[PDB]
Amino acid sequence: RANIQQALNHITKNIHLTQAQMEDVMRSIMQGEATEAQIGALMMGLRMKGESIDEITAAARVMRELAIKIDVSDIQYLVDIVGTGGDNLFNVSTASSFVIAAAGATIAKHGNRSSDLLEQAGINLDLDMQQTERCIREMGVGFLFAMKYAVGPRRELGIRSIFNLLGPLTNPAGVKRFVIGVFSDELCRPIAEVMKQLGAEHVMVVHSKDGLDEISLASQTYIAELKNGEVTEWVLNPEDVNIPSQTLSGLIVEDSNASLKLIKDALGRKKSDIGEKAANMIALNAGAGIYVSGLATSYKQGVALAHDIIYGGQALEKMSILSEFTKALKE
Amino acid sequence: RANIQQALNHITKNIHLTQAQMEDVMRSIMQGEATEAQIGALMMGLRMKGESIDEITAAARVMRELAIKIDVSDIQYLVDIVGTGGDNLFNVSTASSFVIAAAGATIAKHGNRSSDLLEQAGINLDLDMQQTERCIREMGVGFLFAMKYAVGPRRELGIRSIFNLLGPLTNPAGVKRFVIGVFSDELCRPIAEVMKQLGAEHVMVVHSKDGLDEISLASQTYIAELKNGEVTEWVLNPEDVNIPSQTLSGLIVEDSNASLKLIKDALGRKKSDIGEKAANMIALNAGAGIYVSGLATSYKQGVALAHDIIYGGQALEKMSILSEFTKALKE
Ligand SMILES: Nc1ccccc1C(=O)O
Ligand SMILES: Nc1ccccc1C(=O)O
Repeated sequence: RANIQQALNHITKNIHLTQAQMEDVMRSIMQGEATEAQIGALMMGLRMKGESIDEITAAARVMRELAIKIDVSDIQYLVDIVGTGGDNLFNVSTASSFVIAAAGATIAKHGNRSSDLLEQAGINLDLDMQQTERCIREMGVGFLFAMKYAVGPRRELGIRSIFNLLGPLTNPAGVKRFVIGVFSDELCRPIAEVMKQLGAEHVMVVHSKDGLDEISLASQTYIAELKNGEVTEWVLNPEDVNIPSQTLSGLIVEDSNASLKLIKDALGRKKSDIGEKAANMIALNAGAGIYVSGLATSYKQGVALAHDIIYGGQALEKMSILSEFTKALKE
Repeated sequence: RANIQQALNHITKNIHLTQAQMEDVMRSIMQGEATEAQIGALMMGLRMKGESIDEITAAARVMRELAIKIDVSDIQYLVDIVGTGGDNLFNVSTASSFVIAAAGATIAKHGNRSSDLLEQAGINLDLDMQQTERCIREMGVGFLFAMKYAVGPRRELGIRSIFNLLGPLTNPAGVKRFVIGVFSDELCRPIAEVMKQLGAEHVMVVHSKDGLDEISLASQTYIAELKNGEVTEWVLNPEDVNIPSQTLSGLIVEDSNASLKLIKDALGRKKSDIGEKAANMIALNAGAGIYVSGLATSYKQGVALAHDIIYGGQALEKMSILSEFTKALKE
């Protein structure tokens, strides 16, 4: 109790916690030793101070230990595409996952139980870890879904918090290459530095000017990139990779069925006008994944390859093939 | 729920709540409609943003409505001496209360259930509102003790918060003249402005450089003063009123009995060296009360009168007389 109260005191004085201190705190929360009021206070306080690199890294190490894991790190072109949650677009990252797989890379996608969409798409998620790893290894795409004590405070507060940050940072499959979306420009560099410390090889950390935790079709996107042990920052426009920047109109959906309908349009051979808009936003994001997986040697090249897959229809077939596979696994 | 989540969102963007918004929030908390996590978040977030004048005033109005009240505002030289809690000194304000009464002013002291000390001093606090008002009216001194839903979150977080600020601001007896201690220099002016808006006549809001929510014997004290409808800020040294500034050594106590022992020394005719130190700190604080009550026309004059009472022993007799009275009331 004293440790948490002490942590809260420092935070009000804008004093960052040490790795040691954050580790103890996150352990307590995970072990159920922190009160709901204390969890709410920690989330709010850390968010307003700004979570430091050490705070986030220490929290991530604690959560990773307490996760059921697999290890598919032997696979070449292994990548995860994952966001904190931003500021109701269709499921771009899930759509991108199939493009990435169809391109010849492998995605082990860490998700938050998207889940409804896959189910709508005839993809059985009632799968254990062993069955998920089979999807990853044999189909080039699997979906990883899962602490307990944070779920209530998170829904009640409704804010973006360190627990959002920790989602991307706790892939349980041994993935080392990532496209990570975050909910502010100032979190891009820090999260890249965290991923470095957790052993990552290549990551793009992104946040668009229009407030998305992904690369936007409508605005510029701020990038922090970890590559070859170093972190750089740069800015992206769709035009930089021969894609026109368009408004997000028609890309906001009401429910899971509308999202799947738009995605199948966007990934199919005969695209509508809004389908072509969706296809282009997917190309920008799937492109980042193809690039950081190592399969393409630049972002531009990755986007090109993505574009080829999206307009050729192969990603839509990868969807269908995964559906048949999962249904086969369940029998 | 949405209102609280919206409030929390604004607070993370350092956007102050409106009076209307804070009123709804505080109502929900008071009505039990806010979750513990949400209360913890609100306390932390408001503290780190800085509670605004409107936020504090609106919160105070809501709490005042939900209080059992009396009205002793007809009494001349009516004052309350009260603090937020600061950064373990003996009970200076309780000691000061008896000096203030013995000087001919009347104190209706809002306290937080100090309580143990009075009980140790043979003062029966098992009194209803009617019996307390009798103490105030007939003895010149009574002690007012009491929401439910904040007590847990407050103890768990351990931080100073808006609920500390609200204690001084919710006297239930109709008092209009105050010495209020706060836990930082930057809260002095704001709280004075709040008290103005709540209808106060004369208040000194104080915080010492050494971190006390009272006037220190050891350091300078920052003052924000509401007088004649206007707020001014000034700084105080003990020397300004012919009292030597001494360290707080010997004034920190371990328990209630040690506090009462020191107080009776400090208020008695034959004082020890530490008793004289305590007497002087009480003179500085009781002096402020005599001044803002209207009984003295300046702070310096108030301190002089306080000093006379403290060294003459009359405050110690006021203690004994209140003790006999309360014991008589209970029979
Ligand atoms: N944003 C996430 C991404 C992946 C897994 C969990 C989360 C989460 O918010 O809890
Ligand atoms: N500081 C106070 C002063 C008077 C009454 C209550 C309080 C309180 O903190 O709740």
